[PDB]
Amino acid sequence: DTLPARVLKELLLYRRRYPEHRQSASEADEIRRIEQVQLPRIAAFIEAGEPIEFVLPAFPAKSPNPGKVLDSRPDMAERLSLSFLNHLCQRIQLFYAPGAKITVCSDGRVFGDLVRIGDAHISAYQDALRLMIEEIGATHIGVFNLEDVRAFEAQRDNHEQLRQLLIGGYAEPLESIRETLLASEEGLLLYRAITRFLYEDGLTPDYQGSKTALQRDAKERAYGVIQRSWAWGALLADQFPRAIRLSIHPQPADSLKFGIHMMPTRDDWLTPWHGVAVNTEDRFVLMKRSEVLELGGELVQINGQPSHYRL
Repeated sequence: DTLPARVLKELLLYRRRYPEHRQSASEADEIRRIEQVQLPRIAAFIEAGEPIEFVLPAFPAKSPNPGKVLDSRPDMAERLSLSFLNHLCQRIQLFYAPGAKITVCSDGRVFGDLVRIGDAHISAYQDALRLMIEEIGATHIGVFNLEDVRAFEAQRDNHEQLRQLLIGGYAEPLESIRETLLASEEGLLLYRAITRFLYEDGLTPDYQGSKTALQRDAKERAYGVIQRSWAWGALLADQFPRAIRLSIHPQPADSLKFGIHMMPTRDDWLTPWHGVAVNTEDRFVLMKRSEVLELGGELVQINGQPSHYRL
Protein backbone atom coordinates (compact mmCIF):
# COMPACT_ATOMS: atom_id res chain seq x y z
CA ASP A 1 0.00 0.00 0.00
CA THR A 2 1.55 3.35 1.22
CA LEU A 3 0.60 6.75 -0.29
CA PRO A 4 4.04 7.24 -1.95
CA ALA A 5 3.96 3.69 -3.40
CA ARG A 6 0.41 4.24 -4.71
CA VAL A 7 1.57 7.36 -6.59
CA LEU A 8 4.44 5.37 -8.09
CA LYS A 9 2.21 2.41 -9.04
CA GLU A 10 0.09 4.96 -10.93
CA LEU A 11 3.16 6.13 -12.93
CA LEU A 12 4.53 2.60 -13.46
CA LEU A 13 1.47 1.67 -15.59
CA TYR A 14 2.59 4.22 -18.22
CA ARG A 15 6.38 3.81 -18.07
CA ARG A 16 8.48 3.98 -21.25
CA ARG A 17 10.94 1.06 -21.38
CA TYR A 18 13.81 0.57 -23.85
CA PRO A 19 12.36 -1.60 -26.68
CA GLU A 20 15.58 -3.66 -26.38
CA HIS A 21 14.66 -4.61 -22.77
CA ARG A 22 11.01 -5.66 -23.32
CA GLN A 23 11.54 -9.19 -24.75
CA SER A 24 13.76 -10.72 -22.03
CA ALA A 25 15.05 -8.14 -19.50
CA SER A 26 13.53 -8.45 -16.00
CA GLU A 27 11.00 -5.64 -15.42
CA ALA A 28 10.77 -6.51 -11.70
CA ASP A 29 14.49 -5.69 -11.22
CA GLU A 30 13.87 -2.38 -13.01
CA ILE A 31 10.89 -1.65 -10.74
CA ARG A 32 12.93 -2.39 -7.60
CA ARG A 33 15.59 0.20 -8.48
CA ILE A 34 12.90 2.67 -9.60
CA GLU A 35 11.32 2.36 -6.11
CA GLN A 36 14.65 3.19 -4.44
CA VAL A 37 15.06 6.39 -6.47
CA GLN A 38 11.51 7.72 -6.83
CA LEU A 39 9.77 6.82 -3.55
CA PRO A 40 11.57 9.15 -1.11
CA ARG A 41 11.25 11.95 -3.74
CA ILE A 42 7.44 11.56 -3.92
CA ALA A 43 7.32 11.02 -0.15
CA ALA A 44 9.01 14.42 0.39
CA PHE A 45 5.92 16.23 -0.98
CA ILE A 46 3.48 13.97 0.93
CA GLU A 47 5.24 14.46 4.29
CA ALA A 48 4.98 18.23 3.80
CA GLY A 49 1.28 18.03 2.84
CA GLU A 50 2.22 19.76 -0.42
CA PRO A 51 0.96 18.92 -3.91
CA ILE A 52 3.30 16.56 -5.79
CA GLU A 53 5.30 18.46 -8.47
CA PHE A 54 6.26 16.82 -11.77
CA VAL A 55 8.58 18.39 -14.35
CA LEU A 56 8.30 17.21 -17.97
CA PRO A 57 10.63 18.43 -20.76
CA ALA A 58 8.42 17.89 -23.83
CA PHE A 59 6.16 19.43 -26.51
CA PRO A 60 8.82 21.50 -28.35
CA ALA A 61 7.21 21.86 -31.79
CA LYS A 62 5.98 19.56 -34.51
CA SER A 63 8.60 17.74 -36.63
CA PRO A 64 9.51 19.95 -39.64
CA ASN A 65 8.95 16.95 -41.92
CA PRO A 66 5.49 17.22 -43.58
CA GLY A 67 5.60 13.46 -44.17
CA LYS A 68 5.63 12.72 -40.41
CA VAL A 69 2.96 15.12 -39.08
CA LEU A 70 -0.38 16.54 -40.32
CA ASP A 71 0.55 20.22 -39.84
CA SER A 72 2.82 22.46 -37.75
CA ARG A 73 0.17 23.08 -35.09
CA PRO A 74 -0.74 20.86 -32.11
CA ASP A 75 -3.49 18.36 -33.03
CA MET A 76 -5.44 15.36 -31.65
CA ALA A 77 -2.14 13.67 -30.71
CA GLU A 78 -1.12 16.61 -28.45
CA ARG A 79 -4.72 17.01 -27.24
CA LEU A 80 -5.16 13.46 -25.97
CA SER A 81 -1.65 13.44 -24.50
CA LEU A 82 -2.26 16.65 -22.52
CA SER A 83 -5.67 15.39 -21.42
CA PHE A 84 -4.05 12.15 -20.22
CA LEU A 85 -1.48 14.04 -18.15
CA ASN A 86 -4.20 16.08 -16.53
CA HIS A 87 -6.24 12.97 -15.65
CA LEU A 88 -3.13 11.33 -14.15
CA CYS A 89 -2.96 14.30 -11.70
CA GLN A 90 -6.70 13.89 -10.91
CA ARG A 91 -6.29 10.15 -10.17
CA ILE A 92 -3.46 10.97 -7.71
CA GLN A 93 -5.74 13.61 -6.10
CA LEU A 94 -8.35 10.86 -5.47
CA PHE A 95 -6.23 9.42 -2.62
CA TYR A 96 -3.90 12.39 -1.94
CA ALA A 97 -6.04 15.53 -1.41
CA PRO A 98 -3.29 18.15 -2.05
CA GLY A 99 -2.99 16.48 -5.46
CA ALA A 100 -0.37 16.86 -8.15
CA LYS A 101 0.89 19.29 -10.76
CA ILE A 102 2.73 18.61 -14.02
CA THR A 103 4.74 21.45 -15.48
CA VAL A 104 5.43 20.95 -19.17
CA CYS A 105 8.91 22.39 -19.63
CA SER A 106 8.94 22.98 -23.37
CA ASP A 107 12.34 22.47 -24.97
CA GLY A 108 11.26 24.08 -28.26
CA ARG A 109 13.37 27.14 -27.65
CA VAL A 110 16.47 25.23 -26.42
CA PHE A 111 17.52 23.70 -29.79
CA GLY A 112 17.57 26.60 -32.25
CA ASP A 113 19.11 25.69 -35.59
CA LEU A 114 19.85 22.14 -34.42
CA VAL A 115 16.38 20.73 -35.24
CA ARG A 116 15.68 23.46 -37.84
CA ILE A 117 12.35 24.84 -36.67
CA GLY A 118 12.29 28.65 -36.79
CA ASP A 119 11.56 30.67 -33.63
CA ALA A 120 8.25 31.91 -35.10
CA HIS A 121 7.09 28.31 -35.51
CA ILE A 122 8.10 27.54 -31.90
CA SER A 123 6.25 30.62 -30.58
CA ALA A 124 3.11 29.65 -32.56
CA TYR A 125 3.27 26.07 -31.22
CA GLN A 126 3.79 27.38 -27.66
CA ASP A 127 0.75 29.68 -27.92
CA ALA A 128 -1.42 26.99 -29.51
CA LEU A 129 -0.43 24.39 -26.87
CA ARG A 130 -1.45 26.73 -24.00
CA LEU A 131 -4.74 27.40 -25.79
CA MET A 132 -5.24 23.64 -26.10
CA ILE A 133 -4.66 23.26 -22.35
CA GLU A 134 -7.46 25.79 -21.68
CA GLU A 135 -10.00 24.17 -24.01
CA ILE A 136 -9.60 20.64 -22.64
CA GLY A 137 -10.16 22.24 -19.21
CA ALA A 138 -6.85 21.05 -17.80
CA THR A 139 -6.07 22.78 -14.52
CA HIS A 140 -3.11 20.64 -13.30
CA ILE A 141 -0.93 21.29 -16.33
CA GLY A 142 1.42 24.28 -16.36
CA VAL A 143 3.88 25.45 -19.01
CA PHE A 144 7.42 26.71 -18.44
CA ASN A 145 9.40 27.91 -21.48
CA LEU A 146 13.05 29.03 -21.71
CA GLU A 147 11.88 32.69 -21.72
CA ASP A 148 10.15 32.25 -18.35
CA VAL A 149 13.53 31.80 -16.63
CA ARG A 150 13.51 34.74 -14.20
CA ALA A 151 17.32 34.98 -14.21
CA PHE A 152 17.36 35.42 -18.02
CA GLU A 153 14.63 38.13 -17.97
CA ALA A 154 16.45 40.88 -19.94
CA GLN A 155 17.05 38.43 -22.82
CA ARG A 156 13.48 37.08 -22.83
CA ASP A 157 12.58 38.12 -26.40
CA ASN A 158 16.04 37.57 -27.95
CA HIS A 159 15.99 33.90 -28.72
CA GLU A 160 19.64 33.32 -29.70
CA GLN A 161 20.83 35.11 -26.54
CA LEU A 162 18.46 32.97 -24.44
CA ARG A 163 20.00 29.85 -25.95
CA GLN A 164 23.50 31.24 -25.25
CA LEU A 165 22.51 31.90 -21.61
CA LEU A 166 21.36 28.25 -21.26
CA ILE A 167 24.55 26.98 -22.93
CA GLY A 168 26.86 29.28 -20.94
CA GLY A 169 25.32 28.34 -17.61
CA TYR A 170 24.28 24.71 -18.08
CA ALA A 171 25.84 22.91 -21.15
CA GLU A 172 28.83 20.55 -21.02
CA PRO A 173 31.30 20.61 -23.98
CA LEU A 174 30.44 18.30 -26.91
CA GLU A 175 33.54 16.20 -26.12
CA SER A 176 32.09 15.52 -22.67
CA ILE A 177 28.55 14.82 -24.01
CA ARG A 178 30.12 12.17 -26.23
CA GLU A 179 32.17 10.61 -23.38
CA THR A 180 28.99 10.28 -21.27
CA LEU A 181 26.94 8.69 -24.14
CA LEU A 182 29.73 6.14 -24.73
CA ALA A 183 29.87 5.23 -21.00
CA SER A 184 26.69 3.13 -20.96
CA GLU A 185 24.32 0.89 -22.91
CA GLU A 186 21.52 3.44 -22.43
CA GLY A 187 23.67 6.39 -23.44
CA LEU A 188 24.29 4.69 -26.79
CA LEU A 189 20.60 3.74 -27.05
CA LEU A 190 19.72 7.42 -26.59
CA TYR A 191 22.31 8.59 -29.11
CA ARG A 192 20.87 6.10 -31.71
CA ALA A 193 17.29 7.24 -31.06
CA ILE A 194 18.02 10.96 -31.30
CA THR A 195 19.97 10.30 -34.53
CA ARG A 196 16.90 8.50 -35.88
CA PHE A 197 14.54 11.45 -35.12
CA LEU A 198 16.91 13.88 -36.86
CA TYR A 199 17.45 11.55 -39.82
CA GLU A 200 13.70 10.91 -40.21
CA ASP A 201 13.02 14.66 -39.89
CA GLY A 202 15.28 15.14 -42.95
CA LEU A 203 13.78 12.26 -44.94
CA THR A 204 11.05 14.44 -46.45
CA PRO A 205 8.92 12.43 -48.98
CA ASP A 206 10.23 14.93 -51.57
CA TYR A 207 13.91 14.49 -50.48
CA GLN A 208 15.94 13.20 -53.42
CA GLY A 209 19.45 13.57 -52.00
CA SER A 210 21.86 11.07 -50.45
CA LYS A 211 20.51 9.04 -47.52
CA THR A 212 24.04 8.29 -46.32
CA ALA A 213 24.82 12.03 -46.16
CA LEU A 214 21.58 12.63 -44.25
CA GLN A 215 22.51 9.92 -41.72
CA ARG A 216 25.99 11.39 -41.18
CA ASP A 217 24.53 14.86 -40.71
CA ALA A 218 22.01 13.49 -38.16
CA LYS A 219 24.77 11.70 -36.25
CA GLU A 220 26.69 14.97 -35.81
CA ARG A 221 23.63 17.03 -34.85
CA ALA A 222 22.44 14.40 -32.33
CA TYR A 223 25.34 15.34 -30.00
CA GLY A 224 24.15 18.98 -30.02
CA VAL A 225 20.50 18.09 -29.34
CA ILE A 226 21.48 15.89 -26.37
CA GLN A 227 23.76 18.73 -25.14
CA ARG A 228 20.81 21.17 -25.20
CA SER A 229 18.34 18.68 -23.68
CA TRP A 230 20.77 17.89 -20.89
CA ALA A 231 21.59 21.60 -20.31
CA TRP A 232 17.81 22.32 -20.14
CA GLY A 233 17.41 19.41 -17.70
CA ALA A 234 20.25 20.77 -15.54
CA LEU A 235 18.71 24.25 -15.57
CA LEU A 236 15.35 22.77 -14.45
CA ALA A 237 17.01 20.75 -11.64
CA ASP A 238 18.02 24.10 -10.11
CA GLN A 239 14.67 25.75 -10.89
CA PHE A 240 12.66 22.82 -9.43
CA PRO A 241 15.02 20.68 -7.28
CA ARG A 242 12.43 18.42 -5.62
CA ALA A 243 10.01 17.87 -8.52
CA ILE A 244 9.60 14.32 -9.80
CA ARG A 245 11.42 14.32 -13.11
CA LEU A 246 9.33 12.90 -15.99
CA SER A 247 10.65 12.30 -19.51
CA ILE A 248 9.39 11.32 -22.95
CA HIS A 249 12.42 9.08 -23.43
CA PRO A 250 12.88 5.61 -21.89
CA GLN A 251 15.20 6.02 -18.90
CA PRO A 252 17.63 3.83 -16.90
CA ALA A 253 15.86 2.41 -13.81
CA ASP A 254 18.47 4.04 -11.50
CA SER A 255 17.85 7.45 -13.06
CA LEU A 256 16.05 10.43 -11.48
CA LYS A 257 14.33 10.67 -14.84
CA PHE A 258 11.18 8.60 -15.33
CA GLY A 259 9.95 7.91 -18.89
CA ILE A 260 6.17 8.10 -19.28
CA HIS A 261 3.64 7.34 -22.02
CA MET A 262 0.78 9.72 -22.83
CA MET A 263 -1.19 7.65 -25.43
CA PRO A 264 -1.07 3.96 -26.30
CA THR A 265 1.79 3.30 -28.77
CA ARG A 266 4.01 0.43 -29.96
CA ASP A 267 7.13 2.63 -30.15
CA ASP A 268 8.50 3.73 -26.75
CA TRP A 269 10.44 6.56 -28.46
CA LEU A 270 7.39 7.96 -30.30
CA THR A 271 5.90 11.27 -29.19
CA PRO A 272 2.80 13.21 -30.46
CA TRP A 273 4.88 15.96 -32.13
CA HIS A 274 6.56 13.29 -34.33
CA GLY A 275 3.41 11.30 -35.18
CA VAL A 276 -0.38 11.20 -35.59
CA ALA A 277 -3.33 10.10 -33.48
CA VAL A 278 -5.09 7.11 -35.03
CA ASN A 279 -8.60 5.87 -34.30
CA THR A 280 -8.44 2.09 -34.82
CA GLU A 281 -10.92 -0.43 -33.38
CA ASP A 282 -12.51 2.41 -31.36
CA ARG A 283 -9.37 3.31 -29.44
CA PHE A 284 -6.84 6.05 -30.01
CA VAL A 285 -3.25 5.00 -30.64
CA LEU A 286 -0.22 7.08 -31.61
CA MET A 287 1.56 6.04 -34.85
CA LYS A 288 3.96 7.43 -37.45
CA ARG A 289 1.98 9.03 -40.35
CA SER A 290 3.87 6.97 -42.97
CA GLU A 291 2.90 3.73 -41.18
CA VAL A 292 -0.83 4.60 -41.03
CA LEU A 293 -0.91 5.57 -44.75
CA GLU A 294 0.65 2.18 -45.53
CA LEU A 295 -2.23 0.55 -43.62
CA GLY A 296 -4.66 2.71 -45.64
CA GLY A 297 -5.62 5.26 -42.97
CA GLU A 298 -8.39 7.77 -43.65
CA LEU A 299 -7.92 11.43 -42.79
CA VAL A 300 -10.40 12.91 -40.30
CA GLN A 301 -11.03 16.67 -40.18
CA ILE A 302 -12.54 18.61 -37.28
CA ASN A 303 -13.91 22.05 -38.15
CA GLY A 304 -11.66 23.01 -41.10
CA GLN A 305 -8.42 21.43 -39.85
CA PRO A 306 -6.76 17.99 -40.30
CA SER A 307 -7.12 16.18 -36.98
CA HIS A 308 -6.23 12.47 -37.06
CA TYR A 309 -6.58 9.24 -39.03
CA ARG A 310 -8.97 6.28 -38.65
CA LEU A 311 -8.58 2.56 -39.45
